[PDB]
Amino acid sequence: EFDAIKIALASPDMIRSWSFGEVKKPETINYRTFKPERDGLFCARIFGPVKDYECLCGKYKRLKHRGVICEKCGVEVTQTKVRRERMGHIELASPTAHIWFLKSLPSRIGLLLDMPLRDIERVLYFESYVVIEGGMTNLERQQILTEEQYLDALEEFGDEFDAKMGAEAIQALLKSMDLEQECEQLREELNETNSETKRKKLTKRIKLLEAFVQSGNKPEWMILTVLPVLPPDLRPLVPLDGGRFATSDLNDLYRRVINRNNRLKRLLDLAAPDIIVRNEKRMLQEAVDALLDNGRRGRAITGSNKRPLKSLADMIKGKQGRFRQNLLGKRVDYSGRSVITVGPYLRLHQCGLPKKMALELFKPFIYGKLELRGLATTIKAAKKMVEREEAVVWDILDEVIREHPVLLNRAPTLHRLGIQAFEPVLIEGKAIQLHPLVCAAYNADFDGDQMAVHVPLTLEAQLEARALMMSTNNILSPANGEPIIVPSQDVVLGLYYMTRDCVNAKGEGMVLTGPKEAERLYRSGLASLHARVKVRITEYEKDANGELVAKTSLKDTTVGRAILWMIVPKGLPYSIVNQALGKKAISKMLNTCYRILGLKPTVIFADQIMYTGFAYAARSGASVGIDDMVIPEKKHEIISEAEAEVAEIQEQFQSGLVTAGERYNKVIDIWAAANDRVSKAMMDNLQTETVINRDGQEEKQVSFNSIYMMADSGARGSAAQIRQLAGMRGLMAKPDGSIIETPITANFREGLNVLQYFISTHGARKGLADTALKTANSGYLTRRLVDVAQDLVVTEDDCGTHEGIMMTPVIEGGDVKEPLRDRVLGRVTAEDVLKPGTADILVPRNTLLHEQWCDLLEENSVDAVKVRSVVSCDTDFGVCAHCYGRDLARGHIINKGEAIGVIAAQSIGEPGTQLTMSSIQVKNKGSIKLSNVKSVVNSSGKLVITSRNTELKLIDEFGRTKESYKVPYGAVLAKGDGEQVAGGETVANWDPHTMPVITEVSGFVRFTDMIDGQTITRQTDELTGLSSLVVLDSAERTAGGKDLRPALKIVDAQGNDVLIPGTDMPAQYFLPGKAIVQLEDGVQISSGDTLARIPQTGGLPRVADLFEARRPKEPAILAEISGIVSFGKETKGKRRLVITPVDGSDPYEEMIPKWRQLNVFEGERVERGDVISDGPEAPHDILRLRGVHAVTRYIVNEVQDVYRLQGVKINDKHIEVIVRQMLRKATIVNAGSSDFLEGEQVEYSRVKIANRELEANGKVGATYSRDLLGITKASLATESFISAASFQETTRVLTEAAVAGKRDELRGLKENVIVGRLIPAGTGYAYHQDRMRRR
Amino acid sequence: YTQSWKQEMIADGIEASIKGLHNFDETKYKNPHAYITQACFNAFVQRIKKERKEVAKKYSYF
Amino acid sequence: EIKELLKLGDLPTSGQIRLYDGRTGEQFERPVTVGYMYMLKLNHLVDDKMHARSTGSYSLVTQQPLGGKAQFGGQRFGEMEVWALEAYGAAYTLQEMLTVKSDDVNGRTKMYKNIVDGNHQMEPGMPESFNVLLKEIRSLGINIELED
Amino acid sequence: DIVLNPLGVPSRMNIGQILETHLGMAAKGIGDKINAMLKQQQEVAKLREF
Amino acid sequence: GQNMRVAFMPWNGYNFEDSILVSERVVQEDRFTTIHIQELACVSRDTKL
DNA sequence: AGAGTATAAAGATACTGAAGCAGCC
DNA sequence: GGCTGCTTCAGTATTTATACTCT
Ligand SMILES: [Mg+2]
Ligand SMILES: [Zn+2]
Ligand SMILES: [Zn+2]
Repeated sequence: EFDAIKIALASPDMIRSWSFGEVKKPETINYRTFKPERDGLFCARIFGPVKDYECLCGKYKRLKHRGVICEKCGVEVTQTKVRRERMGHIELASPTAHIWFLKSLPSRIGLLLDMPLRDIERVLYFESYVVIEGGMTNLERQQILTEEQYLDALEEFGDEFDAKMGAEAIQALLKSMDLEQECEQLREELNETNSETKRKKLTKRIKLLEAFVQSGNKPEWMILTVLPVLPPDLRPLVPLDGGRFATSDLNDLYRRVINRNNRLKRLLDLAAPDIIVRNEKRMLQEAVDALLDNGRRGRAITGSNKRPLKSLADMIKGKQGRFRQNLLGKRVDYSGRSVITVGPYLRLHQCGLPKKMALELFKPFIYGKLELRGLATTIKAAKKMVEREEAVVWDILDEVIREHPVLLNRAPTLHRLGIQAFEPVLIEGKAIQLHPLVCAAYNADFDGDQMAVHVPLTLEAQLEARALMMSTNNILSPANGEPIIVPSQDVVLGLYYMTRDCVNAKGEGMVLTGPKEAERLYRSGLASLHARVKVRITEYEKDANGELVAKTSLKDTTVGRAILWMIVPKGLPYSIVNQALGKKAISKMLNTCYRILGLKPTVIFADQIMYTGFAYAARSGASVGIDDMVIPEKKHEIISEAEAEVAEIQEQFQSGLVTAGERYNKVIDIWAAANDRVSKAMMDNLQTETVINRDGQEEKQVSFNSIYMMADSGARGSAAQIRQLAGMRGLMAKPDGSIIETPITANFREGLNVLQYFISTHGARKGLADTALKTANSGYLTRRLVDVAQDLVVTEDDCGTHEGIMMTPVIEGGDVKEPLRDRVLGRVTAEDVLKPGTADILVPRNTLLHEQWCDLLEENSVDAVKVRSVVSCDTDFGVCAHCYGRDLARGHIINKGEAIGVIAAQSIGEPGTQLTMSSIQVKNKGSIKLSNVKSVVNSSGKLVITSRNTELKLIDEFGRTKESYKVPYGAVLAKGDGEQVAGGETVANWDPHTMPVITEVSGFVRFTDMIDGQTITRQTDELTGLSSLVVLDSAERTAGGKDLRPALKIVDAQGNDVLIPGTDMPAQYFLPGKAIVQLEDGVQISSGDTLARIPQTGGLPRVADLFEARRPKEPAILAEISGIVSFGKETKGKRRLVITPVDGSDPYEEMIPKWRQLNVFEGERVERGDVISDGPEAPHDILRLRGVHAVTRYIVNEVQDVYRLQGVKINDKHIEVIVRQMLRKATIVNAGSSDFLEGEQVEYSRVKIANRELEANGKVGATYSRDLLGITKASLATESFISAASFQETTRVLTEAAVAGKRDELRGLKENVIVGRLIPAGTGYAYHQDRMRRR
Repeated sequence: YTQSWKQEMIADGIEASIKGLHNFDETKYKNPHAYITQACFNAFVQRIKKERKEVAKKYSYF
Repeated sequence: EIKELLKLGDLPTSGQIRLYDGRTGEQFERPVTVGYMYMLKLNHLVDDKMHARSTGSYSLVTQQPLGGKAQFGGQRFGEMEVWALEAYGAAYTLQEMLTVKSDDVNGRTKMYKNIVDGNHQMEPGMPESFNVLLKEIRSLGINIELED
Repeated sequence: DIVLNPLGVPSRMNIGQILETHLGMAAKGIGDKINAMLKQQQEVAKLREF
Repeated sequence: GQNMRVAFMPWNGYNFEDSILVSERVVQEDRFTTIHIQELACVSRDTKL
């Protein structure tokens, strides 16, 4: 139907044209007849008839009198539906201001009148004047006048010159401001402008002025003179939704306004002292303000209970405006709610549905079928029939249910798998049955959780629920392709007790001619379940061209595995069973089944697994007694020795032999030691209590203690829990975060006495509060996430590019953190990859890397691959399929249209509630590599490296890196490059407690420029004695030698500056303060002794701030460009540093705080992006200097780091797409042959297509720089206003859009929902393609 | 009771006293303090009546 | 003392005894634990929870179905549910879950008729709370409207 | 009467509910030791002693 | 509440996550039944007419 | 609906951001 | 005069005691 929404400002004439008549009187209802007043807030004559086709007199009642108007009241006879949409309007006497346009921060008035806001505020509230038309006197067009000054200047100059105060003054001011001339003058002044500050102010002002002059607006329209009033049935006198009655408080406000307005008019018939007329105008302004947007002015007014009444604007802000309460999430019909239960007899694609509820929900369908079969005539007949629940309605019901899916949902819908479809079966109860495998997607326990049931209606919704959201289509968590149908905790215990092996059991050693024989032997009780036996089996396989060849053999298994093998489908290896089948084992079994066979066999086999596991878990009889918690009989010995040892340390400290912190840490360490000792003893005792004979003497195997079986199987628990059950339970924390000395030397099988229970209580309550506030924060985080992306739809197939990231396995320095197989598992590579046989490709350039190529590259020892990505995709308004990769929910490329942004947001946000709140001793064997090396062989035979970009990369024998390590400026390598190394021995070690500054030449040194009193100090070493004259810092020196810093021009025994080898500039360095030169002067130097000595969160908040791109506290300064360094004027507020190129002009002469410890000295030569200081990083600089891939790899790395310590597993595509949406604004610097301006931001796609269009011809495009915006900022600073208005602070975004007069074609999702259309995501994508292609 | 009524009462009383100062006897009764007090008092109580009855209207409709 | 008391009876000091199945009568290996525990009953009785709704009472300001069980109220189809139902390509169910089944007044009446008449189909229209939002902004000095 | 689940214990480390369950049975054991002693008649001195 | 005889063991999954399985010597002996008392009131007001 | 009226001094969030504003080399 | 560190503010997670006399 309709195109884009358009918004603008409202001229008074428009308000008049909307209205139907001027509201005039402040009263509402006759109080006895409940009829509207004559011209009150509700008069039928303005809006319409209170009831249908009537008047208050009672002369028209029916359609006989349709259309004509009454006589006395004259109200037009029509429907009542029109009383819902007809506006009115107050006519104000004294004009009034629009509090949005004045306290919006900024003030679309305050920056157009150029005056600080206090002045316009004091003028509007009648406390000073303003000089309109300063004229032929000493008064200025924007000058304010205190009443004294006004009186005086009237004495001297009571001439025609104008001077007023109040809204009409500002009105005339705005009325008297030409715009084109003002704009030209500001263009000129900005061209002449020199400072940056005033430049920014002027450009903001010129942007706003251009915004006005272009759109059809006018400044005085900010000042209200005619106020439109809200139709009555949108704020009825009392809303009356049963129960309590509400107020609909708008009425109140409106009344007051009219009231005061009326009063004002009457004073214009009394000619009052203008002080009183002024006070009344002030009151009127205040009232209109409090009506439009209360609280924005100083104090909000409260009706009663001190609760500030809800102004008009507060019907749009907050969690409760139309946006976050009634346009996005609304309540729905045809729905129900209940508690949930199990029913482990269900298949996977069905759920229970109590008969009562099902009868209530499908009612209209039932009426339809009845009136079709003719079992009734009128609707009420059918209703009574249904009401008497006659025996015919049940067959009709279980008929209509047949294939009518329902949608089940849980309360916090974290990720995509919190709402799923089913086909219900009727149940005699009041609770919902739920398949026990699906209670993981829902994260639904059975402590009394509740669920909601919805019912699709049309054909399309049924087809979609059946083909998309069915429970048998979603087995792969779209975050990471791991299966989500893992049998959780009882099926695991069953399957683990089944497939095991007792040492010597009944019916062992026989030989069986198939599985069925083993089954029979079990049921018959002749042979135990886990007893070693040799049975024939057959295995099919699909090694052929999708064909299964069979092959049989005589394997050695136990009875249980034989029985189980009957379940496994056709094409699996029997080795998948022979093991003892923990939990991860069977998850991998399901995964292999999926990869090899398909989908339907996978779900079938999972169902059968569930059946069998439950069955044999029951058959087990696996209770948990009190003797399943065994205590090592030496626990008291460990504890006795620990407590006897601690007393020695205690008396040692008390007798004055050590400090208290040392004693404390020592006690902590001995307690940690005793704890780990006793935990080890207990676990090893419990795991093999088996001592059992086998036709011989005895033997041991993995025990059968039920607690152990629950632990190792992965059924329920970790060894920490068992440690707390049997051994002592750790040391508990303190409110602060410290740790108490004595730990809790008891467990949950002995009795914690009082104090220990107290301390544990502390810790527990801390945890609980953490959980509450953690859900709180994570909700907000995921909201911001889904809002910033919210619109990325895969709208291509190949963006046509050859870029990407060099995906490489991550290594933290020791162990590897992730093999390359995962990082590129299912992601289209950019260019063909070469074997380590260079010029021998291994896979083509543009192929989708599924598991085959993964293993292929795995064995060939491939190291890194340039893979495509989304950050560098080449699409306008969307991303191409190939740049994305694989759907991660289906084993194939992502289709064209899926809304990847939302799934990415949800995947990154869901786990949020699970978060919290030297030398190189290489251990492996392989080749060594160095990186960014400059070094020298020392006087002690070794090679010391003397750079800061240095890094070791330890390769294996093959050519893939396995270790990496950082070596600072001046670390003595034990070995050179290329040499193998063993485990245990170091390769380099330096002094961290100083700064080795050895020179890299041969020559001599002196005590030159080192003079006491002004530059240095005499210092006799207080530990060895040799004269070690330190230079005190220039701030601690005298004022004369503060800038006069000492230097040691390095020379030889002749005095000639010893050239650095090849360099025409010897090491003439300004040794800073705290540079002790213990060695004497004039002594020859060799490499191997320094020239001077200078002695020396991770929770969810981290993810938040990394996504918002908060800037750290003490960033690390980078190198804009190459050259050398120099120091100059000391502390013009802060110290100064200048940097020069090797060929270019030096642009960088910047301030640096004194405390900053430099990292690059003077003569050194650096490059763009090199590091100059130390500390946390700032991502904006990373982007602008190192490029785009640098920052994306940065973010990916740190966020995966935070999500990796907590076992969570998130694919990378999602953080990549979040980043891609973060950096979207480009700031131009040079127009080229284009038209854009200098400081204004642009949508990167827009400037890109502008370049594409100019460069279609020979003209030159623009030059820009991209910038990084936090999610909270790029969201608000978007293309549409409805999108941003739906997000936080609707006031500011809305008023700015209104000023500019925006326009919104709703090319998106969160805005095409408000309107309520087919979003362009699923089928809606095709529909929108066609509809847009209409034009 | 409330700042939402009190301001209306004060504005009403001020308009009433301004209108009514038209009739002040100058030759007798040399104190106008009580005069203006009485005027604003009467306007106050009238306003309080009107407001309370409008509230009662809301109830009686409920 | 627990074991001493168990012995004063006659039961096994282990506290676990052998059971049998009732469906098959074949002993459970691995002796299980039976005893006497003091069970309660908490007053979240299911019949207080179970609740459904075909069609009931709408509000006047915005004609969305009411909320709660005291009233014949529908269910809360919040934001997160819309995000999730949007992650699938589910574009029609999301439509009808906020135009016909909730607010579009003409649409939902035509829906009732077409459901009684054995014709599963909908005519979308345009919601009502949206028009409320328009008349509420336009009641400020903000001319907000729609183009062609 | 009721069939609980053992898996609920080892993680949610509430050993009490199991340990209680032992004592409970023991107590009921002394009930059925009187009920039998008392249903079929028996002089009061024996019940006193027991 | 009532003290019952209880056995700790899985049973065909009808006590899967935390569900409970209950015999019919408990729904029959009616030892977990309760009584509920809803009060209703009607009043004779006095309006116009 | 209106209008004349005469003592009186009567309050424990927490965190982040951006413009404003005094001051300095 | 421009540059800079505080500084202030904006943003986010039912139920109200009393004319008088006309006219
Ligand atoms: Mg629960
Ligand atoms: Zn009439
Ligand atoms: Zn692409």
